[PDB]
Amino acid sequence: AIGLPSINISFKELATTVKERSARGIIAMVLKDAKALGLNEIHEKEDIPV
Amino acid sequence: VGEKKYSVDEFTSRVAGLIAGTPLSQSVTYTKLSDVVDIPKMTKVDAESRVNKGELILIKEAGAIRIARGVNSLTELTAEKGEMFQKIKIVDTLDIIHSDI
Amino acid sequence: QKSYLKSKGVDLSYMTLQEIKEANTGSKVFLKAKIKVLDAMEDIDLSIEI
Amino acid sequence: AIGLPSINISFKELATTVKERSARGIIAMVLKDAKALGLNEIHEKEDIPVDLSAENKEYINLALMGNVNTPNKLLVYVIEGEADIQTALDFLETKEFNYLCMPKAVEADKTAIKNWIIKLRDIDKVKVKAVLGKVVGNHEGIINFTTEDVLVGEKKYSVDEFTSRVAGLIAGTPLSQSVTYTKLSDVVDIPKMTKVDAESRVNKGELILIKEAGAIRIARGVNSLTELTAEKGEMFQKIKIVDTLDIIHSDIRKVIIDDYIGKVTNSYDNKCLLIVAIKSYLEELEKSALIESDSTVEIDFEAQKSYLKSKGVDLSYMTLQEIKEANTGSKVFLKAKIKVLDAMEDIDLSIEI
Amino acid sequence: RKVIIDDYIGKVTNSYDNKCLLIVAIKSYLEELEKSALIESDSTVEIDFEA
Repeated sequence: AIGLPSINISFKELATTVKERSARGIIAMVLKDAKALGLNEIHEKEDIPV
Repeated sequence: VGEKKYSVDEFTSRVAGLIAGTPLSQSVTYTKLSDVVDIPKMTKVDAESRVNKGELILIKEAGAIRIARGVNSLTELTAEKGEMFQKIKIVDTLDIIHSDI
Repeated sequence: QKSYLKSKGVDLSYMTLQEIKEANTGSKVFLKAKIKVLDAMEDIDLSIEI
Repeated sequence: AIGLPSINISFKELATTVKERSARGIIAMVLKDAKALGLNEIHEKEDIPVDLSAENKEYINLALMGNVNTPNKLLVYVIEGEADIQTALDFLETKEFNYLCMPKAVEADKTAIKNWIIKLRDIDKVKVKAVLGKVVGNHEGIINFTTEDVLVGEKKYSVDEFTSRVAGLIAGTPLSQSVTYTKLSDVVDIPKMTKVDAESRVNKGELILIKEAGAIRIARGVNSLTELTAEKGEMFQKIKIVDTLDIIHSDIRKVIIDDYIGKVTNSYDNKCLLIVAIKSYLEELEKSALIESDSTVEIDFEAQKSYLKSKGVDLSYMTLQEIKEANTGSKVFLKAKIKVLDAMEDIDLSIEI
Repeated sequence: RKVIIDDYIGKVTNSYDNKCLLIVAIKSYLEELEKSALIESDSTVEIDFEA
């Protein structure tokens, strides 16, 4: 199928590629409490549930 | 053209004169006509449809009104008839080669 | 040329390719050629990388 | 005779010429509705007849999307609610296809489809396959997929309905790749099932959907074959092997019928030429990495000896080489050996500290 | 395990060339770990003949 001629301009950014490995250095802690049941997702040291 | 309405048949004379005017080196694709000032408005997808039909139509793009990718009228492609036969420039140069030889 | 010679029933089995080419063919003349037709630029693709 | 002196110039453009064999990836979809009766010949995914039911349109949408590529061709048939099985089978016999499914089927419908497939693949020598919601067949051409309470698009999908998407996914993938561990982003929930009993289910010849690692992935797409006879192979109950064998069968049958039947005499030289052509086709198939190039084709000496002894002539005087060159009448006998490749599925790695 | 399950499962045919490519990939990963200086420099990975 013949299409009407056109000009196309593509903008792309070259990205350095490092294959992603299994994350190491993570900690999972389990505790029993009556508040905020389930996971708390404390990614940052500063933020703590009250 | 010139504060006047023209049918397609009447303007085919101007189209043929334009086609014959151009040299063999350059193609009629994307050539502007300063004489025409207005054409009924029509969407681009419809123009793609008509071009797919083999129909040669006048399109509006950029600053000036121009013909878009003049193609031969045939739409059915056989095994012997290649894709390149569908272009006006190719068939024209083949015809002149045939005549000269 | 081979087809035309065969159509007249000649025995071309033992003649060389060059011999077949040099063989007499009567009034008929057969030729072959190949050429490529150029075309004006229609579609342009340009990709720039940041 | 004589003509006027005539000179002509021929304008010809060379085109890429590749002999076109049986088309793969086609899906024959059959369903029942009161609107748009007959085949719907949906060549393109986007365009769908509007009068079709929304539910059946949604099932068509599942069929349309593919795991690797969109299926090359789709053929959707609509039949009246009564006598759902007769003319569907008639049209299937009429026109070639690869895969099939029944979103709405009764148990008798499933049994009829299975029996018809078993009859056809042997009597008609036509290789077809289909996907059914719940079967216990032992044939290679029948696929038993069974996963309960499939939840896709916040909708409760029964085991029989999702088989349309299963068939579309199977047909979408190319021959070289396999369906094992293929992730379906659309599927979001599956009833929990223990690993050992799911493995037992897979051992039953049954195809099930299982979850592991980050996504939901198919577990070793295999046929419904359960009992292994001496003649048939353990590798038969794999899908990819059956698919490539069917492709080879169809291509060779088409080539033979179109070219070598009734057009040339039966002699030793013609047999050699036919062997060379078959070997060339196998070499062509080799470059697609489907099979190995070590395959050889040769005259089956045992069959020729059986034919001659059936005739009753005494072959003691003739030399062993002469027997192969002996006249065989209308019959032609050939023998070949090949090896079918597969995708890597089991890997064992040991490291020494 | 993650690399193998993501890349080379059910997508590439079992053949000697594919096995060589897999060996190359594993050796490249081991070289990367060598750059991290966790393991020794010289490592050899090859197809097992006994099994």
